[PDB]
Amino acid sequence: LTLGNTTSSVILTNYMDTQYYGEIGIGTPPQTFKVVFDTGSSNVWVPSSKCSRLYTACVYHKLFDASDSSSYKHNGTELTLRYSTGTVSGFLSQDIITVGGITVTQMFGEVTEMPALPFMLAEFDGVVGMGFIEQAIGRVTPIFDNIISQGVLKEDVFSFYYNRDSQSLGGQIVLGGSDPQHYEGNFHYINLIKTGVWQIQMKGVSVGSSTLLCEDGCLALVDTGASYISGSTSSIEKLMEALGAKKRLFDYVVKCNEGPTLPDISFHLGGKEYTLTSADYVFQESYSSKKLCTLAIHAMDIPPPTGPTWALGATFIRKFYTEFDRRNNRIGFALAR
Ligand SMILES: Cc1ccc(S(=O)(=O)N[C@H]2CNC[C@@H](C(=O)NCC3c4ccccc4Oc4ccccc43)C2)cc1
Ligand SMILES: *[C@@H]1O[C@H](CO)[C@@H](O)[C@H](O)[C@H]1NC(C)=O
Repeated sequence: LTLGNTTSSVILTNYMDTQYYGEIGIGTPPQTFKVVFDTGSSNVWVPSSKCSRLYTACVYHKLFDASDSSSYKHNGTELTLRYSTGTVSGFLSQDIITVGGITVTQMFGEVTEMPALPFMLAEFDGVVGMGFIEQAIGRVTPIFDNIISQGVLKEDVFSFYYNRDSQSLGGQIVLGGSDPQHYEGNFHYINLIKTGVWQIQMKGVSVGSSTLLCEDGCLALVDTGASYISGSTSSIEKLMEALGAKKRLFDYVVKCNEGPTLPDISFHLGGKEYTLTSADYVFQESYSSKKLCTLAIHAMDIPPPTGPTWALGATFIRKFYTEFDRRNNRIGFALAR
């Protein structure tokens, strides 16, 4: 392991408080893609020019053309990548990737099968996995491991800032450090249960003053690629009953006029309570008694080995600026500015 002095940053675009994406350049000359930086996965993928136009998601997204890149190195190995909302498949390729002004030779997936549900809803083209090699499909070296290998970064850390929707900064990723302009106070660290996954121990979930859930302890995946806070179907049913929310097909809702009256939700992580008020978890679209307002908390049954687990996504990161520490296998949280 080599350390330099360089800190690099990627400006993110906030789409509806659900999608935070930045830009990467792939190839020579660079082909630009809108990408989500996901701590819950470890593969890099973008849609391929080899994607059949009968996949409508491929008509609506930027496609990587290897035939236009002079730095491209063929691989051809087939791979399937499974997410919570859907699945993508294609093959592996190698090329130069630029992310925050850091140029790295990276093995990535060229997606040839991209389903309209959910990919037509995606403002981003692809994904940049910020997880560990242990989660990488095809044991492909992740981009952050390749960036560490260069020995340019001041520290083996990366930090996430997700803003509240607005013509301001959507968010920001710092490679090799943190940005003090985006947090206040000091970081409180929670060690990873084990290397290989950005997952920490959770000591309890409170609805108001009472610790209703996770009383005997549970898991919390700190996931930048997840839009919401998620728990198991069972945990979410208890949580929603306590809030007074109604289950719909894809989400939970409350009558808009009752959004501001909902109790605080607290997450016990390390030696601290991480509290979200209703303003932090309700999509307060109106105050009308004749309208339904969505919550930024969903049921998600994450399969083993990673799951059953809670996932602390954009809902959580908006309130708490997050530092992912590779050198010490820990996650730091500080109050976001
Ligand atoms: C079945 C299954 C459940 C859960 C998981 S997991 O371990 O929790 N994986 C997570 C890792 N972080 C991102 C999660 C996710 O899909 N977020 C949703 C987000 C996304 C992020 C990355 C890739 C694809 C992807 O699809 C869309 C499409 C439209 C809008 C938003 C997204 C899945 C894997 C597989
Ligand atoms: C594809 O890449 C892997 C490394 O990730 C390598 O071991 C393998 O030999 C490559 N295959 C081809 C056909 O180049």
